[PDB]
Amino acid sequence: SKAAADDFKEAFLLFDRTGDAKITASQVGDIARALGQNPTNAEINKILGNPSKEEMNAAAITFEEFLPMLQAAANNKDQGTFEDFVEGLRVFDKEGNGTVMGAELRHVLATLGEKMTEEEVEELMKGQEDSNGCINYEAFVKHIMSV
Amino acid sequence: KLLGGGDVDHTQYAFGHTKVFFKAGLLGLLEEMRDDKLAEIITATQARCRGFLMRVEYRAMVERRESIFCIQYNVRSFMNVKHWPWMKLFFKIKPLLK
Amino acid sequence: FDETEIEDFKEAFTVIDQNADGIIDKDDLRETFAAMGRLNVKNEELDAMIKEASGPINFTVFLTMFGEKLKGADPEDVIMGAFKVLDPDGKGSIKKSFLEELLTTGGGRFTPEEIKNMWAAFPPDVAGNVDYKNICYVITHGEDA
Amino acid sequence: FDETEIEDFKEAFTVIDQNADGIIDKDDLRETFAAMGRLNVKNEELDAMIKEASGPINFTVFLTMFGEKLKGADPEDVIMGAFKVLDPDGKGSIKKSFLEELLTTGGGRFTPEEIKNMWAAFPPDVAGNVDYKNICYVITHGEDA
Repeated sequence: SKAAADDFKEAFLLFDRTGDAKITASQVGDIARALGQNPTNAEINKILGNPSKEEMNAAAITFEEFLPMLQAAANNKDQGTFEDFVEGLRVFDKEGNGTVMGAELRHVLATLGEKMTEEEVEELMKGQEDSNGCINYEAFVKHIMSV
Repeated sequence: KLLGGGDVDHTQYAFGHTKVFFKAGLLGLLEEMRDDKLAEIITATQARCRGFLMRVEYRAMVERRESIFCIQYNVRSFMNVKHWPWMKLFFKIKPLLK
Repeated sequence: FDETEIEDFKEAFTVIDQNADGIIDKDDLRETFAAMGRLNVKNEELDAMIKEASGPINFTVFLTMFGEKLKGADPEDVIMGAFKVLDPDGKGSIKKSFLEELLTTGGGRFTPEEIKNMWAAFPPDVAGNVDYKNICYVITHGEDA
Repeated sequence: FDETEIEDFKEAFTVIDQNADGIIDKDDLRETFAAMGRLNVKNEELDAMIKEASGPINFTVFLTMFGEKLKGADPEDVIMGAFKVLDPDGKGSIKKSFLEELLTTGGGRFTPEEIKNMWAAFPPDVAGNVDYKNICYVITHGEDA
């Protein structure tokens, strides 16, 4: 709305590697996340196809399409409730203390639903899981929602 | 452990000493509804993750920014130098030093 | 340029300047090469070294000539710093295909053709990205050790 | 301030005061930095060092300025004294979680956030509280050794 945030246009100049002021359709998922929006990858996929837009063939962009797609994704930020994120992992391990065994969270984050690479899974556990093999998800989900 | 995943009704089944028990076609119906309900619940929980996942990649990419350059330029030098008289000289000589 | 690296270039300047007056002339170049075993060092090699400078080779002209050729020179401790961040679990030499993918996909300086030249005298282990450390040695001091 | 530490500051005062008159002026600061390899040392850095004093930098003004910045400076033998009392059986570097709990639970200076900053350049072993001794080195003489 501007509140006209012109820093979204300045961040589009940091993600366009050619400097022509266009951003390919394959970068739009990760740049919506870098502007403070977490649409799921199936949602980013649907919307695209919904608009008869094929992410399979070469794509370019213009700021005039990327701005309204970020504004259509911005209504879905009401789905980001931290009660359900901590209660999900509290149902994932027994006893009254928030600890996932290391390999349980790593294999679930790579193979269940939207596949996260094991390189990204190791980069998200690095520091929050110590050598006991127990990830405290009270501080883990706190630090994941700090970015 | 397997049933851990899936946007499936975690109700409709039941385990026991030699086997699992499963509904169809009602309980079958239940689950289905359930299934959709996790895509929601799930699909949404996936996203953030996905999102978040790459959000850490940027923090790494960025860190890396210079360490590369350092590496980048640094090599190039050598490729140029290693063929230079003066540099070979310094090389044989570099040891006699203290 | 760290100060111990500048003191190493001051010691190399004193070993090539055998007249000890502060300016390496062509006679100093030839007598340093003859003391290393080069009895056949041509005058055209000495003239090509002097043709890289605009004036006499005093200590600051030798430092500026080496600065302009070594604009990406990195000491062994900072190269091992970056390779310990690439192998953050320690000890292991990193895979060949991991260094080829990460050089290309991050930067234009890590493009492939250049990666074939990296494997080409930096041998297999070095090239591959498995060993480590010998490449830091030969980037700070060239030729086979 | 022990007397050998004051003699170390007298030797550092004589190496920065290259005019040997007893007062470090801005020309001494610039010529000591140029002799360490700093050819690009700006005049604003020299002015910010002189702006920390109310008068000329003689030996007692340099000692009082260093005293007021190092009001908790501890020599390496007293830091190893305290770490030998934390590891009273000798040899072993103490656990990471033991130093985090004992810093917090005894004092307010050992609060966590500060403990994350301790781990942050004082690396793992140091941060963790396992090694020992390298942290005493870098507290008496900074930067990576």
